[PDB]
Amino acid sequence: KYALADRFSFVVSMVINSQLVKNDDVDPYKLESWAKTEILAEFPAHLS
Amino acid sequence: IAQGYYPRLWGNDPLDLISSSASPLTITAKGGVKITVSKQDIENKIIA
Repeated sequence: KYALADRFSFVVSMVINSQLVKNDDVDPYKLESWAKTEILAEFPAHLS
Repeated sequence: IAQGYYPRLWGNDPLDLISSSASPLTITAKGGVKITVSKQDIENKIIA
């Protein structure tokens, strides 16, 4: 079913270095969720 | 509070406990970034 899902129509891949979240006091998953919330407002509507 | 006793906040040394890694006070910004400050910084900002 992963192969049946459309993966090329209006999809963008963001490849990010993981050194940024390498820190003792940084929770990557909570920080990642916040970044998506901040970006969502200006993100294009018809994109993933 | 039991008779003959009064509540003391965060033990003998409060500021040391707050600056500790096992601090009961947890401050988080940007969703997943932990904030830690040395005891001297908190002492400087306290006004007599």
